[PDB]
Amino acid sequence: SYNFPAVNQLKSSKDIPDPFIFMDGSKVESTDDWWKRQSEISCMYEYYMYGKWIDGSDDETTYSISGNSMTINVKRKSTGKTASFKAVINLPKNVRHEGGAPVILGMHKGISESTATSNGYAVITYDSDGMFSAPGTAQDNNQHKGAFYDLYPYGRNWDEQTGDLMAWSWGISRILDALYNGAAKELNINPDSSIVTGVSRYGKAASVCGAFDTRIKMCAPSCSGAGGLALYRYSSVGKTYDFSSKGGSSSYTYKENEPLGSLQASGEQGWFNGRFMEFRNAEQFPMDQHMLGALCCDPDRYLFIIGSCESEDWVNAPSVWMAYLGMKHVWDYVGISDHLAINIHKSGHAVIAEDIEKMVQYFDYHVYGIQPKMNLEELQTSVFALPKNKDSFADTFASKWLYDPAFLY
Repeated sequence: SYNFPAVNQLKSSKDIPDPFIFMDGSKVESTDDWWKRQSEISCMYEYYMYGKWIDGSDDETTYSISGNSMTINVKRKSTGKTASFKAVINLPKNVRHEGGAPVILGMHKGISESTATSNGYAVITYDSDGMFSAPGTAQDNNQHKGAFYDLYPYGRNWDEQTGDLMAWSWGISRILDALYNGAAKELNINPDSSIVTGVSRYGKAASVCGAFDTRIKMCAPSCSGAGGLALYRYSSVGKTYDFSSKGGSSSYTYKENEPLGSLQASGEQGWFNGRFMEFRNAEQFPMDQHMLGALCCDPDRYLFIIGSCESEDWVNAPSVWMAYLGMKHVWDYVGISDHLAINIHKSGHAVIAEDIEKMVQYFDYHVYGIQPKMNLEELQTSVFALPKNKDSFADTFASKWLYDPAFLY
């Protein structure tokens, strides 16, 4: 449903919104109520932030493979229009999972592909470097040009506006369609064992992709920052942390975090929808990004958050950590606490080798029953949980929520 108030009619609050309160003020009182609230949250994100999700109901996908180059061809059934875009295949030399290799679907090249393939996982990414060459589905700008927009033009009404993050997500869905439609058998991939990942602006994209294409088994957004998984309402500027347990500095003080106006600037607004430009303060959002993450909460799915302690203060890892703490309430309420994971590594604005290694051990355990070598409890905490690094905010932000049981964190 999209019968939502205009932005200028929204109440403002500094509190982190309760995921368990519906827009109309009614309460989640059962897990069945949660599934309904999750659907509402999904619609709210379309309406206020990312644009209309295009779910593939109108798309017919075919493909071709030449060496490691994959061409994805899409026809929009109602209009007859066609578009195409390119992806890159990386297969493991040895498949070790019955039913085919798991597949990491990447928003761009350069996500530690060789670590994945050495561990038996396939990787298919857009033929994009994550910077100068954007995915073929949409150029990285505010003019909305590319294979997605050739089929779904960016128009004047809100339902006609789908931002670049959703355009990039749509192409991942079409790659997955091609896999189910024959490509997975050709490549010795299990298309049900799917992961989506990407970094920075493409980490925002990966979060959106997992939230909206619920077929993808694990969502793994890296260093996604503002408009990704960071809380809009939590600032870490001027806070000091001890990162020595991770090999970092024993007294590291964060500089600036990205603020709302930076997301609304010409170089970033294309990622969002037109309605997003109406917001003036973070306190106006009828959500915060723990709720975007919670769109991936499901008994058959997993969310694996990646971020960094040092050298990327703008993407606000402490606020991503706070959002993760909020998400823990939802995953615990549904009874699947271990389906939520987080790796705050020392540094690297990237998906680095240890991220892949830990993703593989985690996914192998939950999806295949393979016992891990590592202690998976390490993915259920971070350096921000050390008492000396704790903000009192962590213990109070959820205190008004309907579900705030003791000892979640």
